[PDB]
Parts: sequence; structure tokens; C-alpha cells
Amino acid sequence: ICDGDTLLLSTTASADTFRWISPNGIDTITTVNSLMIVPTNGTYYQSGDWTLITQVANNCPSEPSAPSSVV
Amino acid sequence: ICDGDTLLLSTTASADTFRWISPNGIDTITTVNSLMIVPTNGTYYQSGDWTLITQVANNCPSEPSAPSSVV
Repeated sequence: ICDGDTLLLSTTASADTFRWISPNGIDTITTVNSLMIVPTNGTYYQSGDWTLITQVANNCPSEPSAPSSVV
Repeated sequence: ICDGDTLLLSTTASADTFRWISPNGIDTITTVNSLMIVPTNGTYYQSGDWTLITQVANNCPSEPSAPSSVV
């Protein structure tokens, strides 16, 4: 990703509480299978290994996804 | 596979419910030991590691096949 390119993290899962976990340790939560990270966002527009934990119509988290590398 | 080349995934198994699993996490089901993926199919015409789970005259899935890499 170049410095001016929006970072889009996404999944194949249908779920609630899709919690995207940043390489810095920042846990951000959405309702859709996508997280849009704006290039000016200094805490999420990072590069490294990202993971995802989700829930489906319940309060039980998914097994975390294998981390994936963002460049 | 070049961009204009049809992707054909196939097996040696005789089975029912041959479920082909895409690298994106998309589970598609056929009745024959073959899956034809058209070059314009943006969700299945991917490259990566694919696996297969099958059933034989029953409701019990096979042990998943070793993933194979599509280029």
C-alpha cells in the first residue's frame, strides 16, 4: 500500500461484533465484514500482522483468525 | 494460469456433496469431481490454497484434503 492508498481490511465471515485487532494492540469494533482505514489515521493506518475476532448472534468470540500481514 | 485461462479444480474421488473451499472462505457445492471457475468470477477465480471436503452416500464429511496452491 502506498502512503496515499486507503487500507481496507476485510473478511468472508457473516457476523456481529467484528473486532479488528491492530498490531499496536488497538481493538476496534464494527458491524460489517470490513474496516476502512484512512491514510491520515496514525493509530490504525499501520502495517504488520492484523487479526480478527467475531461473534454470531451471541456473546462468544470466534477463534481468532490467523494473523495477516499488511504492507 | 493466465488471466484468460479457465481454472479447473478437480479430484480423483467418487463422492457426493463435493464441497470446494475457496481461499476467501467461500464454500461451494457440486455433484461431480470438478469445479469450473470462469475468469470473470471475481470471488472464486482466485489464487492461493484450496481444499476439498466430500461425503459418500451419507451426511459425514471427509477428512479435508491437503490444501493445494493455485497460481
